[PDB]
Amino acid sequence: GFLGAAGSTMGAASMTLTVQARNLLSLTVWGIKQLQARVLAVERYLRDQQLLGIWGCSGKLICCTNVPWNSSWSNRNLSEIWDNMTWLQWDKEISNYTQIIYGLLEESQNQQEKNEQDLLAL
Amino acid sequence: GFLGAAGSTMGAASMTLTVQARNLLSLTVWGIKQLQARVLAVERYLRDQQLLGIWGCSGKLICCTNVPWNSSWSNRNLSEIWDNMTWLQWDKEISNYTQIIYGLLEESQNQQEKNEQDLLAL
Amino acid sequence: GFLGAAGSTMGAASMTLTVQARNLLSLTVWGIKQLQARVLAVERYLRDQQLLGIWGCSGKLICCTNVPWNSSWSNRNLSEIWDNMTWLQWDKEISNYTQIIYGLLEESQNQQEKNEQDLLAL
Amino acid sequence: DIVMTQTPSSVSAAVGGTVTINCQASESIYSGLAWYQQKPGQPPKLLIYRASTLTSGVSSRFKGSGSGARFTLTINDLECADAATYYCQSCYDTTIGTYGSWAFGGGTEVVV
Amino acid sequence: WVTVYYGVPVWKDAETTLFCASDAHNVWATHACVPTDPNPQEIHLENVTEEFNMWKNNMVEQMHTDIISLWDQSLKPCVKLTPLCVTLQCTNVTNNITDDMRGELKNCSFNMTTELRDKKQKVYSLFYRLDVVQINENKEYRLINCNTSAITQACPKVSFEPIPIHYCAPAGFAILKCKDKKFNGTGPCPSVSTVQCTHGIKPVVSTQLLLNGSLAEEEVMIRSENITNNAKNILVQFNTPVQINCTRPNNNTRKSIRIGPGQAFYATGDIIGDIRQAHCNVSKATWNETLGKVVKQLRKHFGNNTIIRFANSSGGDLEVTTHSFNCGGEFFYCNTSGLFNSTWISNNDSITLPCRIKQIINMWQRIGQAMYAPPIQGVIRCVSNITGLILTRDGSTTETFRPGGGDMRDNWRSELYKYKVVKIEPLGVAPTRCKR
Amino acid sequence: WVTVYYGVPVWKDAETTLFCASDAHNVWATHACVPTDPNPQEIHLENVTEEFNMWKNNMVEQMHTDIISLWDQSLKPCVKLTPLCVTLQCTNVTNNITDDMRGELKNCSFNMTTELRDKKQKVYSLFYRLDVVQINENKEYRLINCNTSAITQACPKVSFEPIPIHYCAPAGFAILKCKDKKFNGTGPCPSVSTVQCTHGIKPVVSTQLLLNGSLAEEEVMIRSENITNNAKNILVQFNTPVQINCTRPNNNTRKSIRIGPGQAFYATGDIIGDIRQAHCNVSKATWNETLGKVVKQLRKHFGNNTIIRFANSSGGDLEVTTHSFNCGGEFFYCNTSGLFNSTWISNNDSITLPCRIKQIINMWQRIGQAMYAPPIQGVIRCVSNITGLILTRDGSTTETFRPGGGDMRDNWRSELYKYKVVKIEPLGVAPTRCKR
Ligand SMILES: *[C@@H]1O[C@H](CO)[C@@H](O[C@@H]2O[C@H](CO)[C@@H](O[C@@H]3O[C@H](CO)[C@@H](O)[C@H](O[C@H]4O[C@H](CO)[C@@H](O)[C@H](O)[C@@H]4O)[C@@H]3O)[C@H](O)[C@H]2NC(C)=O)[C@H](O)[C@H]1NC(C)=O
Ligand SMILES: *[C@@H]1O[C@H](CO)[C@@H](O[C@@H]2O[C@H](CO)[C@@H](O[C@@H]3O[C@H](CO)[C@@H](O)[C@H](O[C@H]4O[C@H](CO)[C@@H](O)[C@H](O)[C@@H]4O)[C@@H]3O)[C@H](O)[C@H]2NC(C)=O)[C@H](O)[C@H]1NC(C)=O
Ligand SMILES: *[C@@H]1O[C@H](CO)[C@@H](O[C@@H]2O[C@H](CO)[C@@H](O)[C@H](O)[C@H]2NC(C)=O)[C@H](O)[C@H]1NC(C)=O
Ligand SMILES: *[C@@H]1O[C@H](CO)[C@@H](O[C@@H]2O[C@H](CO)[C@@H](O)[C@H](O)[C@H]2NC(C)=O)[C@H](O)[C@H]1NC(C)=O
Ligand SMILES: *[C@@H]1O[C@H](CO)[C@@H](O[C@@H]2O[C@H](CO)[C@@H](O)[C@H](O)[C@H]2NC(C)=O)[C@H](O)[C@H]1NC(C)=O
Ligand SMILES: *[C@@H]1O[C@H](CO)[C@@H](O[C@@H]2O[C@H](CO)[C@@H](O)[C@H](O)[C@H]2NC(C)=O)[C@H](O)[C@H]1NC(C)=O
Ligand SMILES: *[C@@H]1O[C@H](CO)[C@@H](O[C@@H]2O[C@H](CO)[C@@H](O)[C@H](O)[C@H]2NC(C)=O)[C@H](O)[C@H]1NC(C)=O
Ligand SMILES: *[C@@H]1O[C@H](CO)[C@@H](O[C@@H]2O[C@H](CO)[C@@H](O)[C@H](O)[C@H]2NC(C)=O)[C@H](O)[C@H]1NC(C)=O
Ligand SMILES: *[C@@H]1O[C@H](CO)[C@@H](O[C@@H]2O[C@H](CO)[C@@H](O)[C@H](O)[C@H]2NC(C)=O)[C@H](O)[C@H]1NC(C)=O
Ligand SMILES: *[C@@H]1O[C@H](CO)[C@@H](O)[C@H](O)[C@H]1NC(C)=O
Ligand SMILES: *[C@@H]1O[C@H](CO)[C@@H](O)[C@H](O)[C@H]1NC(C)=O
Ligand SMILES: *[C@@H]1O[C@H](CO)[C@@H](O)[C@H](O)[C@H]1NC(C)=O
Ligand SMILES: *[C@@H]1O[C@H](CO)[C@@H](O)[C@H](O)[C@H]1NC(C)=O
Ligand SMILES: *[C@@H]1O[C@H](CO)[C@@H](O)[C@H](O)[C@H]1NC(C)=O
Ligand SMILES: *[C@@H]1O[C@H](CO)[C@@H](O)[C@H](O)[C@H]1NC(C)=O
Ligand SMILES: *[C@@H]1O[C@H](CO)[C@@H](O)[C@H](O)[C@H]1NC(C)=O
Ligand SMILES: *[C@@H]1O[C@H](CO)[C@@H](O)[C@H](O)[C@H]1NC(C)=O
Ligand SMILES: *[C@@H]1O[C@H](CO)[C@@H](O)[C@H](O)[C@H]1NC(C)=O
Ligand SMILES: *[C@@H]1O[C@H](CO)[C@@H](O)[C@H](O)[C@H]1NC(C)=O
Ligand SMILES: *[C@@H]1O[C@H](CO)[C@@H](O)[C@H](O)[C@H]1NC(C)=O
Ligand SMILES: *[C@@H]1O[C@H](CO)[C@@H](O)[C@H](O)[C@H]1NC(C)=O
Ligand SMILES: *[C@@H]1O[C@H](CO)[C@@H](O)[C@H](O)[C@H]1NC(C)=O
Ligand SMILES: *[C@@H]1O[C@H](CO)[C@@H](O)[C@H](O)[C@H]1NC(C)=O
Ligand SMILES: *[C@@H]1O[C@H](CO)[C@@H](O)[C@H](O)[C@H]1NC(C)=O
Ligand SMILES: *[C@@H]1O[C@H](CO)[C@@H](O)[C@H](O)[C@H]1NC(C)=O
Ligand SMILES: *[C@@H]1O[C@H](CO)[C@@H](O)[C@H](O)[C@H]1NC(C)=O
Ligand SMILES: *[C@@H]1O[C@H](CO)[C@@H](O)[C@H](O)[C@H]1NC(C)=O
Ligand SMILES: *[C@@H]1O[C@H](CO)[C@@H](O)[C@H](O)[C@H]1NC(C)=O
Ligand SMILES: *[C@@H]1O[C@H](CO)[C@@H](O)[C@H](O)[C@H]1NC(C)=O
Ligand SMILES: *[C@@H]1O[C@H](CO)[C@@H](O)[C@H](O)[C@H]1NC(C)=O
Ligand SMILES: *[C@@H]1O[C@H](CO)[C@@H](O)[C@H](O)[C@H]1NC(C)=O
Ligand SMILES: *[C@@H]1O[C@H](CO)[C@@H](O)[C@H](O)[C@H]1NC(C)=O
Ligand SMILES: *[C@@H]1O[C@H](CO)[C@@H](O)[C@H](O)[C@H]1NC(C)=O
Repeated sequence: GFLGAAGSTMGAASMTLTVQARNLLSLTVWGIKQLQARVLAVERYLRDQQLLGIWGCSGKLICCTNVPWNSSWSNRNLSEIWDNMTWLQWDKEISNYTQIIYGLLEESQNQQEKNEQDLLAL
Repeated sequence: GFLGAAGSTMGAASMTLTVQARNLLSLTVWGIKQLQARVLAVERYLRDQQLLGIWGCSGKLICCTNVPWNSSWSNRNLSEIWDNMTWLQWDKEISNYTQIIYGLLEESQNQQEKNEQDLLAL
Repeated sequence: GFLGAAGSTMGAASMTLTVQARNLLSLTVWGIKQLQARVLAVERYLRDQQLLGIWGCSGKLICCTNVPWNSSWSNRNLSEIWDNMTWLQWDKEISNYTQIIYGLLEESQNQQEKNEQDLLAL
Repeated sequence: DIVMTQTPSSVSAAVGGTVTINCQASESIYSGLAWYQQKPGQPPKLLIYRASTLTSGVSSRFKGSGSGARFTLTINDLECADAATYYCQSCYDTTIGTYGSWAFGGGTEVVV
Repeated sequence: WVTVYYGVPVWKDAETTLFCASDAHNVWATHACVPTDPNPQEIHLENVTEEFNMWKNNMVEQMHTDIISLWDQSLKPCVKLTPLCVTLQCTNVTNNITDDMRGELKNCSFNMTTELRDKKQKVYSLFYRLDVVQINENKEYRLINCNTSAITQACPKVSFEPIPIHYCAPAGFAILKCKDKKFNGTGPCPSVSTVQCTHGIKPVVSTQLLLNGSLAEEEVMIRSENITNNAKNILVQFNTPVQINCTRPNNNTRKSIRIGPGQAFYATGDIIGDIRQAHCNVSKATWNETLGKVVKQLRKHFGNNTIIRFANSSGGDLEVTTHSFNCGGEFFYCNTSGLFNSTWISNNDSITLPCRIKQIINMWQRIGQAMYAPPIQGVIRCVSNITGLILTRDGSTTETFRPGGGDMRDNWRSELYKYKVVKIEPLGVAPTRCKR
Repeated sequence: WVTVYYGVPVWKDAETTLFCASDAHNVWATHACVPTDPNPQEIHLENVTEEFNMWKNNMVEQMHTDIISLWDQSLKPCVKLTPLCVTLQCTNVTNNITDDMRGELKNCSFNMTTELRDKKQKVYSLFYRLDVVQINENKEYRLINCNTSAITQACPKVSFEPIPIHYCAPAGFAILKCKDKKFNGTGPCPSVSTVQCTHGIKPVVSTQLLLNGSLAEEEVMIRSENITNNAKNILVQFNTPVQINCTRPNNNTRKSIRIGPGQAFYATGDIIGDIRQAHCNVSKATWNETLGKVVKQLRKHFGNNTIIRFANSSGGDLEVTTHSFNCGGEFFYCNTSGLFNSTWISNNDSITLPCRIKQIINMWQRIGQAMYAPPIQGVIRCVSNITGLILTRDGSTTETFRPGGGDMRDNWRSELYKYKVVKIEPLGVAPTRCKR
């Protein structure tokens, strides 16, 4: 079920991640409307994929990064977050740090790629 | 030649795979028709790329998976399939197992990514 | 700044590569025009991504290849190219070898993937 | 389609003091729980509704609480008040959206 | 520490463009819809609650806009009747006509254009009183819209049957639905499930009564934006249908008049048999029980000993004071006072509603685009299910309610109240113990 | 050795489709534009020079096309006036009319159609001399366009106010802008910055003088494709505005005539008070100083002791010999000879320009689509900033310049001269010391 994991805890829900991923691409009245909708759906898909590319998480549903958790974002324990909370609740808890985390992920990836080139040039 | 390998055997044809890949993206009568065609061509491209992403074969023309061949799908020998048969013939031979194989590939990739996270968390 | 690195040398400019990457996706008069523009912007994005895929550089801003520099393309020193020249100047210096390099990159990647399969089959 | 699990199936006490009965829903029922007391020979009597409200046919001796999918019943002092089988009932079926679909767990025999 | 997860099952309220689907010459071009799923899925969301608000639901707005635009596109190729704005010389129809129907039909004659520019023809036809006005205060008359709008004849081959459509979300979106059988339109909804497409909804147009919608499964439901505010409507949904039988008991003929090359006008010809008044029958016992149920529920908002009275509509145009509907292709305007005539105190037969008929219709309460409904030969009979009412408060121990009309939007929000559109936001992050 | 880099900051000249944005019933449908950025960014490019050419700038062509298409779409729903192509019986207006205005207005009467096809009505209205021609060489007249084009009445609710729009590049493109305060339209531009959107540009239409554009920041600028070629225009941009005050000092009435169902024509009714000539005032001292500045700069291309003379326009249609503009909704054609009457030798008051008014307008110099401008009641007064001139060379020690008209394109290339569109090409390669 497409949103079937909505009531699951975070540590339970993140095992069925492909279910949602597979459903993101799926001149008269009801004519021009479909053409416009199709184009916008494509743009949304690509923006999310570009971010995974930039952060170094392309091709993965789950990726580890090398960016530290800064605590002030959320000072909850891992056993509390993963076992006693759902993704809807979590999304609300840290919604205002979204842009902070994304900026940190982008810079980290740029530093990593530059360092890999220095090693391949050695 | 775009379909030049059509008469080649499978083990001969799968060396020129980029030839076809490079040709997949390439309000009046003959006006609105082109806009509609362009959008649909993009959607087709993306659906195939999403599947390679899901199965863990993104960025590759040839990828090995860890899913076993179940024999009943086709009980032919490797020396028969790769040397004495073309891709058109093969596609007909196993056309009805397409959905089985894809489901197996998807589950395998989800298990692999979860296990990699457990190791990176160690 | 989106083109802020335009006046920087090549070795200075290629540290802010995500700045430009993030800005590539971003029936009446001013109606149909936007729909047509959006579709074409998507096609341009995808053609560049497909080439990085084909050459084995998907997911990277900087990638090393295994294709040699043939000298005749440009016989300048690395200390001259990276420190005393901008990307606009460089693009002019080797503009006519673009198609040569791309053809070489494509063949190299096909050979590499075939060899990896032979090893995984061992 | 709501399944209620009730435990322990058998609870006992010395005369004087408290015992508890627990009940776990297979899905949150948003506190739509009722508790009943059935003595041998009669239909069940309603003691508590909407998780913690008493029917006034019962004294403060019977108390309870809970939320979501998990609830408990506490009998504060057992004076051989009963030898009743207590039952956990769901009064709301979230899979339908109604109060017309009930479910009962097995009961608990209280001995004292 | 930071782990990025893609495919996270979360969403946000959103407004997007929905498309229609249809389970397969119609005025709403339902053939232009995407074929439906013969077996659509629905997913129950365990432990998920959501907040709904039917008064701010933009799905209503899209349905409203699609209906009007489709309606207008369907008339684009139809013949214009501007050559009819002539002085009509006209008298009454008096042949075997029932009293109280007398004066409703008139026999008018005029000089109409024809196939050749050099010729004129004398023709005559019958008109209903409501479609003409007297100018020479036989007497001279004109069609009622000749000083305000263009008149377009509806194409005779186009059907007005309210064939249902389904709304479907685009990729990246989902439609959430309430299952709570007592949901009153706003606030938390304890049982939610997802669909890709809505149930089929019939684009039925009516005023005071809702003629062919959904019934409440259990209890009679009363929904309003406020209840307290006398400026707001109350939508009452019945939990049982009330059967209504309508008829136009006049056997009519139809004739065409050529008005120019490739063009013809359809005129009422003459009447076969006696002339009788159009009417609708509502079962009396059912109506009485149905109101009793409505009153018991209305009292919950007004007081245990509050008296509830029903009264008929206020004065004004037929379009807002009568019960109107399109059935069999005719446009009826029925007098509903026989249904709203009672006082409810704390602690076989039928009701006959006389009706009027019009051929010149301002369909969406707009000015400048008039449609002419060509006559239909033979006799028309219709049977439908009344499913609900639109009531207003006439505003200290007695409350009075009157039926009334309303926006077209109120006839659609009554079906779409259970649906919400959300967008899916698959990226999110969380702390974990791993590092690259 | 070969390293592939993505996100390389390079670009190439390119031609694409631009879209409009607007900072928010208008004839240009500016509400259809994308809302603008309240705080747009501009990036300075250090050490970057670029080559510009305002005479080959395709942004001008898109602006030209959008304006014409929007203009035409705005008239699509408006009433046609084809029933007015009748013989008008007509005489002069002689009531309290100022000499030299006498003969400009005529009192015409005719048999007009009405709401009913069977009736005709006698109506009369006032027309300007320039909109009619005599046929019976009272005298019979006809409207000037009845033998060549259809006449459409502009909708009275639609505004012609030149509300500015911004052009914005699509993703993958950028707009480069010159900052050089002395840039003359072509060649290297030492200081370049990037924007996503242009400054707001007002779609002002005029001929000999440019009435509401941008001023030069420092020096008066003279720009031309050639200067030397007498077939080319010279665009002169002022560094200070010249104030011009225009008026139509006649208090007019307006009346509507019903011409058919849903349709009415707006006619000039009568004149309240005396009849006077329309005119524009230009401050005299400012004009004199402004020309002196222009002459000092023109001499740089013609010689240190070359004499510069200004003369008025050549003969031809008002549309090309006069200064025309749309202000307050009226179309003025003003006589500019009082502004171009001097010889410049090496080493409070006002100028009054009389004006004519027309109601039938061939707006884009096209033939077949005529617009009728309905009259405006009351009195009209306009104030504007003259920002520049369009001059041509009348082509041995004296040069003579004359004002003239030109393509509509020349009124837009004067604002867009600083902008260039380029496309971004993010892939490139270079030798490095690394190998996979
Ligand atoms: C509420 O729902 C009911 C039930 O669905 C609905 O009643 C139906 O109305 C339609 C139209 O009035 C009826 O269909 C007609 O039945 C007669 C029977 O002989 C046929 O002859 C008709 O066919 C002719 O007219 C068509 C018009 O487009 C032509 O296309 C065709 O070629 C023929 O000329 C037509 O089939 C239908 O029978 C009833 N249903 C029942 C059970 O009586 C009712 O109208 C709905 N109420 C409202 C207000 O919409
Ligand atoms: C050069 O720029 C100047 C300054 O922006 C510009 O002058 C402005 O012209 C407009 C239109 O002529 C004036 O606006 C009018 O002001 C009067 C004052 O009482 C109002 O009554 C008018 O409103 C009526 O007309 C409207 C027409 O669409 C109707 O929509 C409205 O409902 C009313 O009927 C209207 O506001 C404006 O005041 C002047 N500005 C100044 C400072 O005087 C000038 O026209 C530009 N030049 C050119 C050639 O474009
Ligand atoms: C809704 O919530 C209930 C509990 O609040 C979840 O029930 C759990 O189901 C798993 C299934 O194996 C059990 O192992 C757990 O022990 C149950 N919880 C408890 C407290 O016993 C239920 O799964 C939730 N629904 C979803 C979709 O996650
Ligand atoms: C079409 O079929 C023929 C044989 O049936 C293929 O011929 C082979 O060509 C290769 C080229 O080096 C030879 O080495 C083989 O020995 C040939 N086959 C035989 C049986 O000798 C031919 O290549 C096929 N065409 C394509 C496109 O594959
Ligand atoms: C434009 O060019 C100047 C020099 O030609 C660049 O100046 C350099 O700035 C860096 C900043 O730390 C200094 O370390 C260098 O020493 C400067 N150059 C010299 C010769 O001293 C300037 O940065 C360039 N602009 C851009 C965008 O790169
Ligand atoms: C078009 O004609 C109708 C009929 O004469 C006008 O409607 C009448 O308007 C008067 C105004 O006081 C009312 O008293 C009448 O009751 C109206 N008649 C009807 C049948 O409603 C209508 O106003 C005219 N339209 C225009 C634009 O003048
Ligand atoms: C709707 O029908 C009712 C009755 O069938 C009409 O009511 C009559 O109206 C006249 C108006 O003065 C009264 O004198 C009668 O006493 C009323 N009769 C009853 C039984 O109340 C009503 O007028 C009709 N409405 C319309 C618009 O025709
Ligand atoms: C439409 O009528 C006008 C008015 O008679 C014609 O314009 C005249 O053409 C003659 C030709 O030599 C000129 O001398 C007149 O000066 C013109 N009059 C005006 C007012 O300019 C016009 O040519 C006719 N159009 C067509 C297509 O015949
Ligand atoms: C524009 O105005 C000027 C003067 O205000 C008009 O010039 C007059 O033209 C007649 C034509 O033969 C001459 O005899 C006069 O001597 C001119 N006067 C001056 C002061 O030069 C000019 O004709 C007007 N233009 C138009 C088209 O009416
Ligand atoms: C026609 O109707 C009018 C309505 O008042 C009536 O006065 C007149 O007598 C009627 N004529 C006939 C012939 O019935
Ligand atoms: C209308 O008048 C004509 C005149 O002869 C008559 O034949 C026709 O039957 C009349 N129609 C009605 C319905 O009275
Ligand atoms: C048709 O025109 C003639 C012309 O005199 C007129 O007498 C006659 O009454 C008109 N007929 C009708 C029915 O209007
Ligand atoms: C609908 O039910 C909710 C439940 O709390 C209530 O708050 C709301 O006021 C009700 N709606 C109306 C119009 O009373
Ligand atoms: C309408 O609802 C609002 C909701 O807050 C309420 O404040 C207002 O008083 C209501 N109207 C009336 C007349 O009570
Ligand atoms: C309504 O009831 C009356 C009662 O006599 C009956 O004659 C009439 O035919 C009925 N109308 C319908 C539509 O059945
Ligand atoms: C409508 O017609 C059906 C036909 O069987 C009849 O049974 C029913 O009672 C009628 N309804 C009314 C309100 O007369
Ligand atoms: C319903 O029937 C009862 C029977 O006595 C009657 O008293 C009551 O007034 C009726 N109600 C209506 C609305 O007709
Ligand atoms: C409602 O009934 C009263 C009864 O006298 C009547 O006067 C009034 O006109 C009726 N309303 C309508 C719209 O018929
Ligand atoms: C309303 O009820 C009264 C009660 O006597 C009755 O006389 C009147 O006719 C009824 N009105 C209608 C419209 O039936
Ligand atoms: C109307 O009259 C005609 C005359 O022959 C008849 O054939 C037709 O069936 C009648 N229609 C009805 C509904 O009775
Ligand atoms: C009226 O409701 C009944 C309920 O079962 C249904 O069977 C019947 O088809 C409905 N009629 C209409 C016209 O929807
Ligand atoms: C109308 O204008 C013409 C133009 O020459 C003139 O000859 C004629 O006398 C004028 N008539 C009147 C009444 O002024
Ligand atoms: C036009 O002629 C009519 C005829 O009576 C007159 O009333 C009107 O004032 C005249 N208009 C002008 C502006 O002379
Ligand atoms: C209107 O037509 C009549 C027909 O004789 C003619 O005499 C009259 O002059 C015309 N009126 C006008 C103003 O053209
Ligand atoms: C504009 O300035 C450049 C600077 O070299 C010059 O070459 C060019 O000719 C000038 N333009 C004109 C029209 O003279
Ligand atoms: C126009 O400019 C070109 C530029 O090369 C020049 O050759 C030509 O001579 C110029 N025209 C004149 C008349 O000088
Ligand atoms: C132009 O100047 C004259 C000088 O007397 C003055 O009368 C007139 O009103 C002025 N016009 C304007 C538009 O101010
Ligand atoms: C235009 O009007 C303003 C009003 O204050 C006046 O100051 C200015 O001098 C006028 N301009 C001209 C050219 O008369
Ligand atoms: C400007 O004013 C001076 C004052 O003497 C005068 O000589 C000169 O000719 C004037 N120039 C113009 C263009 O009026
Ligand atoms: C320019 O001025 C001269 C002065 O005699 C005049 O003859 C000529 O017609 C004027 N040009 C225009 C277009 O008025
Ligand atoms: C041009 O200057 C001469 C100088 O005497 C003057 O007589 C003439 O009237 C002026 N022309 C205009 C249009 O003012
Ligand atoms: C035009 O005259 C009318 C007559 O009352 C007056 O009200 C109006 O203000 C006048 N307009 C002007 C601009 O003076
Ligand atoms: C004319 O230029 C001045 C310069 O500051 C400006 O303030 C004024 O608004 C401008 N007028 C118009 C109509 O643009």
